[PDB]
Amino acid sequence: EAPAAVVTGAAKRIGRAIAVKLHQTGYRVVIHYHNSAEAAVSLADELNKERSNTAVVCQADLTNSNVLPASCEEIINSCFRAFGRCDVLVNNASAFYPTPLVQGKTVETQVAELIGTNAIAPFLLTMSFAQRQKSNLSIVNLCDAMVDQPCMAFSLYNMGKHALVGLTQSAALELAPYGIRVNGVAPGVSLLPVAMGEEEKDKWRRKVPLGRREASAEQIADAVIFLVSGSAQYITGSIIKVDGGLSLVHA
Amino acid sequence: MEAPAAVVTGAAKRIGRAIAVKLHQTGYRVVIHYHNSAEAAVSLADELNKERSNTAVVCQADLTNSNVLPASCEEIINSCFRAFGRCDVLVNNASAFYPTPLVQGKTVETQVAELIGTNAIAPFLLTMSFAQRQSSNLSIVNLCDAMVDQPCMAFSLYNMGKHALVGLTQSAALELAPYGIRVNGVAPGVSLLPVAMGEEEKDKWRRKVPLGRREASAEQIADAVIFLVSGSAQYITGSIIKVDGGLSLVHA
Amino acid sequence: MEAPAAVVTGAAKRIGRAIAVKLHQTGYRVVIHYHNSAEAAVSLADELNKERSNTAVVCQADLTNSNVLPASCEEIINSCFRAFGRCDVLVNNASAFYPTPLVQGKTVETQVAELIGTNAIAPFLLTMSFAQRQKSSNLSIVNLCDAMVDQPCMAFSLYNMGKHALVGLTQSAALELAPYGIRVNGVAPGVSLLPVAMGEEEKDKWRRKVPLGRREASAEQIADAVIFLVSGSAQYITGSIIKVDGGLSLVHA
Amino acid sequence: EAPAAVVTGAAKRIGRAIAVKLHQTGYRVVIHYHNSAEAAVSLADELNKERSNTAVVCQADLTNSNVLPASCEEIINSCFRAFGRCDVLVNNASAFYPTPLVQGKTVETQVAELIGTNAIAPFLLTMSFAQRQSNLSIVNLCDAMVDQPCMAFSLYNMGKHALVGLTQSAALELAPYGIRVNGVAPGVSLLPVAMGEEEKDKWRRKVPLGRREASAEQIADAVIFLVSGSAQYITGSIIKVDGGLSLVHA
Ligand SMILES: NC(=O)c1ccc[n+]([C@@H]2O[C@H](COP(=O)([O-])OP(=O)(O)OC[C@H]3O[C@@H](n4cnc5c(N)ncnc54)[C@H](OP(=O)(O)O)[C@@H]3O)[C@@H](O)[C@H]2O)c1
Ligand SMILES: NC(=O)c1ccc[n+]([C@@H]2O[C@H](COP(=O)([O-])OP(=O)(O)OC[C@H]3O[C@@H](n4cnc5c(N)ncnc54)[C@H](OP(=O)(O)O)[C@@H]3O)[C@@H](O)[C@H]2O)c1
Ligand SMILES: NC(=O)c1ccc[n+]([C@@H]2O[C@H](COP(=O)([O-])OP(=O)(O)OC[C@H]3O[C@@H](n4cnc5c(N)ncnc54)[C@H](OP(=O)(O)O)[C@@H]3O)[C@@H](O)[C@H]2O)c1
Ligand SMILES: NC(=O)c1ccc[n+]([C@@H]2O[C@H](COP(=O)([O-])OP(=O)(O)OC[C@H]3O[C@@H](n4cnc5c(N)ncnc54)[C@H](OP(=O)(O)O)[C@@H]3O)[C@@H](O)[C@H]2O)c1
Ligand SMILES: Nc1nc2ccc(SC(F)(F)F)cc2s1
Ligand SMILES: Nc1nc2ccc(SC(F)(F)F)cc2s1
Ligand SMILES: Nc1nc2ccc(SC(F)(F)F)cc2s1
Ligand SMILES: Nc1nc2ccc(SC(F)(F)F)cc2s1
Repeated sequence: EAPAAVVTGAAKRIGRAIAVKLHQTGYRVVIHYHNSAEAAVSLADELNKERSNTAVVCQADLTNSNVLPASCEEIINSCFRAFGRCDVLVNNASAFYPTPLVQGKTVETQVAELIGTNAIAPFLLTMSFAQRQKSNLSIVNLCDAMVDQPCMAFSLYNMGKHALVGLTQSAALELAPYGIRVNGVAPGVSLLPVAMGEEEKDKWRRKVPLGRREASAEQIADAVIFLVSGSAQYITGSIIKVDGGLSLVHA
Repeated sequence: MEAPAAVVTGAAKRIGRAIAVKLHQTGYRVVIHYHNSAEAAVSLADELNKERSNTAVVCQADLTNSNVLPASCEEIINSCFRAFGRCDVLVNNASAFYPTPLVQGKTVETQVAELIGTNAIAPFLLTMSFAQRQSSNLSIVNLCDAMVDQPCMAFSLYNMGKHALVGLTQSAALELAPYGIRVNGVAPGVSLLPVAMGEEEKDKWRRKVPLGRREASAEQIADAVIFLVSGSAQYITGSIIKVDGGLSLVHA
Repeated sequence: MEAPAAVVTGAAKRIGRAIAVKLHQTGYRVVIHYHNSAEAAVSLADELNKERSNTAVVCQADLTNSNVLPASCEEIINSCFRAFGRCDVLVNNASAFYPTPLVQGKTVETQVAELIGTNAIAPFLLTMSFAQRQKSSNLSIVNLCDAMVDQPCMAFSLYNMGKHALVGLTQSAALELAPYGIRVNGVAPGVSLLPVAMGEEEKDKWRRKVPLGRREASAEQIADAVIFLVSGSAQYITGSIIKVDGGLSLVHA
Repeated sequence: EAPAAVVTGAAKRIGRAIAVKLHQTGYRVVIHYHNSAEAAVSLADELNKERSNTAVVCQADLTNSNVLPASCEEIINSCFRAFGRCDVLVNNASAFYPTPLVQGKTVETQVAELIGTNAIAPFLLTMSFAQRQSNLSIVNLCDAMVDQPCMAFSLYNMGKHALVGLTQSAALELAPYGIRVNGVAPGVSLLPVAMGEEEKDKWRRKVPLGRREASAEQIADAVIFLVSGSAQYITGSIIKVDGGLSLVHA
């Protein structure tokens, strides 16, 4: 029987490339999405045309609130309802926008989005994933290779991604006895934000030593595929940078 | 109005009390923030005001994450400006610490609001308030944890909160540097052990520490805070000083 | 000449042997570098050449630091171009590992030459020789690092200095060689094959500390991360070190 | 009664500032130098004019070689001969120049100089300090930028990473003897004499806190803290003194 994976924020960009590649490797996939319902259903349709009954969608807002734990329970439950099993969780969904310390949404909305999506939802998904266990079980967290050299005015985003490093280590430690590995993939610059102009995109591109270009979504997905694979069966608590050398470049 | 002034969160007992005492001894006026420890906070302010009149005030606030945390953090900073006319130093010391197992009577969302609210979100909001309200020597010191990469079993949310606080330390150092506000951390290993911890378990930890097989005093933690706020650290920002007796170098 | 070629140092036994086997399985021709283990090196080359003729050679060299180490490292890279007409991958695996207490029959200058030469200087000189030779391709270097260098064994200062220096080489060489398309990465085992000396009970002390399975990594599990880093699946990865340590480095004292 | 300190490469720049501030704190000092004989004797004269019999100079080459161990033993012995004790070792001397991987010193000389001064000599000085043994400690001058290194400085960067390794390993091993071992990691402090003014300003503009390099005295302040009674539970720590430079992305 084919294993099953949940990918959060899988309708577009990097999470889509991860779900496509897990699907190409033989997984059945839950395509989680928040707002991108058309893109989500479309991808599931494509994957189901390739092999029948192998993809479902699941809608959830991963903002922090008193119902986030139930929404995280439901995402995991949807994998067991569809596939009877849940072998892999990829924490990919993320909010990303500036929160300047010196002066739009209220500050507690910014905290709920940037800490909720980037850190607390991964924690609750990890709890739900682990508790539902009755094989090569793992979790991969999408981290950020530049968290020690952050973008100016992104403190809450940075705080959430440092927290996700902490979860990666703490959950690896705690879930090792259950045979669940927990690792991360840390892109530098990959698919640039859609709102970004080409000129600004090129400023970032020119900083990358290996090829002066951003990672493709497939290149990020390749490292996720490695970490879920049997070739990573002794790896837990590791974060693999996939950044073309960007984090080595001084100011 | 010539003496500088400091806010210390969770200043009634243990490490925050030692910090407040040592800043006061260095010549600071101090705000002693407390949540539940009113009697101890006031007892410390009485002690400091006897030494030097009108140099210590108390400020009550809960630092749990909520819709009101922003107002509570604004009020802590405001209380320093009201009392003393200025606020030179913020010490983010208050902290919740307890296990949160992944495989399982506070709701999980309450555990979040305390372990992430109190240890990371409150420092972030206090930082925004402190910065907004600004030969000055302005700085923030965050109480971090030297064992963040080799954490205690079943302490995920606490670990998450202390990693978030490293992220705040670095991001705020970068962004506030133009304002001349330095932002640094002090990372204890084992210092005063939790009051709830058993004696045998305390000794198990002390035996691990390379440097003298004992925990740090609160005053040893405070000494690193005093260095970082001083004129001898005026080029230091974004730095976290471990004060752990070598504990974090010891393999399993 | 369509098959790529790889140099693996210290490849006669244990982890380097497993790396040379997996690279060969992947379609690489291999130079099996050895120092003292000639019989084991030759035996591996004969096994590999039985599988596919003319795909494995051995190369003997001492990688201790000295006046002649630069010429030795140049000769190891040259051996790969003479055997196979190309050198696509260098794996810096050879290593000396023994205690060097700070407080009290090798002299300390011999200890320095062996521990810093094998773990750090020889990798640097091999890296220089590999790059100088390179002026469809997927050129990369993988350095065998150590996941425990921040929580080191007592009295191993020179060993730990050499492995920290190797992290620095991995980063500096990644940045400097990225314009030539040469990626430079590391694999950091925690406990893998335990040193031949140790008795089952002492091996068992270390095994019991590993969260993931309470056992050491096989040599092949370490090799698997090397295979990933040299592969087309890692073509944007440079300057990275992959721990393969079962969670050991997360475990407090 | 006054404690004594060895500072390597103490004739000029940051090591000089460290020697001065230790002396101002009450220490007797060995001013180690290699080539800067006039500047070393001149500083010793200035310190002894302030307090007689409190400064000596000691000449040694800290390039790696089969005689480096004897030179490092001699530097520690010079402190005991002058002052009868040695409480503090500051590993400050350092070669710094590029060593490109792709192409008038031989590569074997560049390895001996950059790995010997930045790493091997500190190790042997540590061994000699420990063996010859109050608030004993060693401070290693590290580099805040070693994970974001200058292009073509691989051997320098290898030496400074090795010095982090030594700081940790010796802190662990010497803790039972009460010897603390810590580091201070400048970002940009006093820029190299040979560097042109235009390049100096390029580096200054990158520093978030003040858009200026650290003074030698600001670096020495962090050394004074780590040797002080206010750092008695600190060992294996490296303090960055870099004005935020290491936080700044490309
Ligand atoms: N892209 C890069 O250069 C880069 C660099 C470093 C790290 N990363 C990390 O790599 C991962 C993938 O990057 P990306 O560029 O593909 O991410 P992205 O496009 O910014 O976000 C991916 C998805 O996250 C989901 N999301 C956002 N807010 C949400 C909420 N409140 N609830 C539920 N879902 C939410 C969205 O789903 P809907 O569209 O369905 O609403 C969005 O499409 C992220 O974790 C990111 O931080 C990326
Ligand atoms: N003790 C150690 O060995 C050690 C080790 C590593 C790191 N640290 C760090 O060092 C710092 C000080 O440690 P410590 O042992 O002195 O801390 P602690 O005793 O656990 O807590 C300090 C104070 O924090 C306040 N606090 C807790 N929850 C709060 C909430 N919801 N709102 C407002 N205040 C709250 C409490 O004040 P009230 O009493 O007024 O309610 C408490 O007295 C902490 O940040 C800690 O994580 C300590
Ligand atoms: N095994 C582990 O648990 C572990 C843990 C952490 C890191 N690592 C790292 O992973 C790599 C492989 O580990 P391993 O256990 O397989 O290594 P190993 O057996 O200790 O050493 C590998 C080979 O290194 C060669 N070597 C030693 N000194 C040499 C010199 N002076 N000149 C030339 N070659 C020399 C020897 O070759 P000859 O036999 O031909 O003389 C030896 O067989 C090493 O870099 C090690 O530091 C291993
Ligand atoms: N300046 C900065 O911006 C900066 C930045 C990062 C880290 N650091 C570190 O901080 C420390 C002090 O910096 P600095 O700029 O003051 O250093 P420096 O001026 O470059 O060097 C200090 C002294 O080291 C001695 N030295 C060099 N080669 C030697 C050899 N073969 N044998 C013995 N001594 C030798 C020289 O002594 P003589 O003059 O007597 O020959 C030299 O004056 C160094 O460890 C450096 O790596 C400095
Ligand atoms: N959720 C998301 N996180 C990031 C982080 C960095 C980047 S690349 C950039 F914008 F240059 F920093 C894009 C995204 S989208
Ligand atoms: N708020 C607090 N945080 C910590 C972290 C560690 C410790 S020492 C211990 F408990 F051994 F890990 C005590 C406290 S109290
Ligand atoms: N060359 C070598 N390096 C190491 C490092 C660790 C280990 S595992 C051990 F010994 F438990 F630390 C074996 C070796 S063999
Ligand atoms: N021995 C020495 N090491 C360094 C490291 C950096 C610097 S600052 C510079 F050069 F901008 F990198 C000067 C020196 S002098």
